[PDB]
Amino acid sequence: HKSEVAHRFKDLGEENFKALVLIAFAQYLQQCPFEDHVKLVNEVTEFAKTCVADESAENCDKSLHTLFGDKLCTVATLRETYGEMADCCAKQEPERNECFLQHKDDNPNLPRLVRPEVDVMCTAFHDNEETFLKKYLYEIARRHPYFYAPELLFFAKRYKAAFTECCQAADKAACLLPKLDELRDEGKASSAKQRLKCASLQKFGERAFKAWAVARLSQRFPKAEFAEVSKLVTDLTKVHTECCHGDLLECADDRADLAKYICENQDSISSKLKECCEKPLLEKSHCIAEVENDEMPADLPSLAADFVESKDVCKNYAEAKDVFLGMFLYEYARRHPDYSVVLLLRLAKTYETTLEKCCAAADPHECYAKVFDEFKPLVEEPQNLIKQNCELFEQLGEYKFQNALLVRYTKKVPQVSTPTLVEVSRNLGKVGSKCCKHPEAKRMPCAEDYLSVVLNQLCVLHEKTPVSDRVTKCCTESLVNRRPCFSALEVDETYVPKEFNAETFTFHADICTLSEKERQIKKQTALVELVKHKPKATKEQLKAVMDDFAAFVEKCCKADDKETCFAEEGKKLVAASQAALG
Ligand SMILES: CCCCCCCCCCCCCC(=O)OC[C@@H](O)COP(=O)(O)OCC[N+](C)(C)C
Ligand SMILES: CCCCCCCCCCCCCC(=O)OC[C@@H](O)COP(=O)(O)OCC[N+](C)(C)C
Ligand SMILES: CCCCCCCCCCCCCC(=O)OC[C@@H](O)COP(=O)(O)OCC[N+](C)(C)C
Ligand SMILES: CCCCCCCCCCCCCC(=O)OC[C@@H](O)COP(=O)(O)OCC[N+](C)(C)C
Ligand SMILES: CCCCCCCCCCCCCC(=O)OC[C@@H](O)COP(=O)(O)OCC[N+](C)(C)C
Ligand SMILES: CCCCCCCCCCCCCC(=O)OC[C@@H](O)COP(=O)(O)OCC[N+](C)(C)C
Repeated sequence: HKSEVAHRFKDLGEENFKALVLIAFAQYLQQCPFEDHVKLVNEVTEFAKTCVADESAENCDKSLHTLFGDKLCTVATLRETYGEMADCCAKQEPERNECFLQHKDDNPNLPRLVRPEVDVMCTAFHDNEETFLKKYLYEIARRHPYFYAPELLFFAKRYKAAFTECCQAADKAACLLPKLDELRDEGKASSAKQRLKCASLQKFGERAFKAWAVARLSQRFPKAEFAEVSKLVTDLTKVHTECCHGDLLECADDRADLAKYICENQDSISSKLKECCEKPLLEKSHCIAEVENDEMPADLPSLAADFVESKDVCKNYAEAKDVFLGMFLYEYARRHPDYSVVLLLRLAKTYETTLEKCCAAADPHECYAKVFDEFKPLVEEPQNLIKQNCELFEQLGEYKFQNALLVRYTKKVPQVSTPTLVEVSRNLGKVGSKCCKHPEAKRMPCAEDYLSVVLNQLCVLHEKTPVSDRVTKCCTESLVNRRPCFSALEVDETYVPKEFNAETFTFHADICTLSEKERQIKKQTALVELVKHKPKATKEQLKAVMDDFAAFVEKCCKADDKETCFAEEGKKLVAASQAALG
């Protein structure tokens, strides 16, 4: 109201306010050191309490943008370090923040963050909790200027629980390390989803995003009326449009408004919200975004009575094409939360193609009469892929399932770099382990979720250093045909086997003494290289070599004087294997 800075402080609480201010600043002045930022926070934090005490103290009435920009233009070395960015300081408000927004750098040349020894962390944690966690909150925000501030903070608090528990378990690493790895993965999937959404929204336009939302909102709020889902689609689209654009405050107000609109109408939306709706403003929309689907209305009819039988199908359709198609997505989606969102859209695109071609022909009813039959194939291709992958995944276990994917893809696209094949087969291996333990009912949404980030990462890496037109064809295809396209890739027939190279297949004892999450990578690395050198090798001829290599690794690691065995026995594979596939 009179003072936006005080209202934020009374609303957030000192701790949250302090952490969000650090992130906000870390995201713009990425080259300042941690101690400069702790300095700002405290100055901004003391200034805010001035305002909390009396909303009429000087400057307390300025807008957050104006205050944030002024502080920003205060940094003495702004020009020295940021060049162009400092010229933003010569502008008037609306333009000035827009100017700062553009000079934000997604790829700063900062050194990767090296996870210290569990022991050094716990000790740092115990001796200086605040600085330990704040320093790392800073290191993460400066490296991710677009990661939405409050979610970044929701991750920070989970890193805090992780340390507070594990750092007294005596067998610390067993506790902490798995928790940290589970966190990095989420952190990465969340970040990659955000970019995915923003890039899709511009690569494919507002309509395709609204169709995606209708589907998603309907599985999620199946008892809501189509008019309520549409109102929520409209708002969800401004939110994402404004959050993609990047301005943290406008993005935060849009999300809060939506959340408060959702909580003021729970009855009209979902019976699952009462818990998310009583939480602090800071956590509200995030919680809602995470909510479990509401139980569907039990007895619901076939969509047949409104989309194929009833006269006026072409009439209600012509009248407002998208609204009608939206209703069909709504009715279909809400009946199927077992479906992935993109499947739902495959069906919508199918019905749309069919009403078009048909409504403008002899007998509408007798052209489009057989539309629901076209859904069946579409609905099982992914269903089957899940029955087979989760079953293959139970015979072999995680790591061998990863290896089976490794051989599959390498053959489909041998041109891809080994590090990319290895990291992709590994992550796709992790998606099976996750999603597969799930019941048939929640499996497809699970894999869609994860596959799209994996596939976009693979595409990005590929975009820079393009190496296969086919990957490229699948990568610049409709967001809906992406996975079907990759699943369509067949063994590459034109590929000429790679020139053999001994170095690549030579091993040493270091690997008897290397860690699991590191031994596997070299094994997986050589496996790929193996396939690339003898693509025609068969399931049996490969297993024979893989079994030899495992008896070759064991002999030179077990009951032996080691080292010399590896070059001796080693050359007795590179040539024995080389002829059992020659
Ligand atoms: C995210 C907020 C944490 C506060 C910063 C200090 C405490 C956090 C604990 C640090 C984790 C130590 C292990 C480690 O550093 O691994 C990952 C590093 O490569 C940095 O990346 P992550 O922090 O895993 O990912 C950033 C979190 N994201 C993905 C949500 C941005
Ligand atoms: C006011 C709010 C109301 C919401 C109603 C909007 C819903 C209408 C949806 C029509 C949906 C038909 C299904 C479908 O067409 O989805 C297509 C998208 O997934 C598009 O992916 P892209 O290749 O980027 O889009 C360009 C090509 N499309 C959009 C024509 C398929
Ligand atoms: C010495 C004078 C210095 C003046 C500096 C003070 C003004 C600068 C203020 C910068 C604004 C960034 C920090 C802040 O005040 O809050 C911004 C974020 O916390 C907004 O997030 P919230 O509104 O908590 O949204 C979280 C809930 N949502 C996401 C569902 C909306
Ligand atoms: C997890 C990301 C995709 C899931 C689909 C988003 C549909 C979720 C619907 C929540 C319905 C109410 C939305 C809400 O009230 O939140 C406003 C939002 O911005 C919530 O964000 P979402 O689009 O759910 O995604 C969270 C942000 N991410 C996903 C881009 C990281
Ligand atoms: C470089 C390597 C090449 C890449 C190969 C991509 C192939 C991955 C196919 C993965 C199969 C194992 C995962 C699984 O459990 O499958 C689930 C799917 O088959 C079903 O997902 P869908 O509903 O089709 O998800 C939508 C597909 N989109 C969103 C990616 C277009
Ligand atoms: C053309 C020239 C041929 C040269 C021969 C090199 C071929 C080797 C390349 C890949 C090797 C096979 C990769 C693989 O499948 O990993 C083997 C693992 O499944 C098991 O191997 P080991 O570590 O010996 O067994 C222990 C299993 N662990 C992991 C539980 C310890």
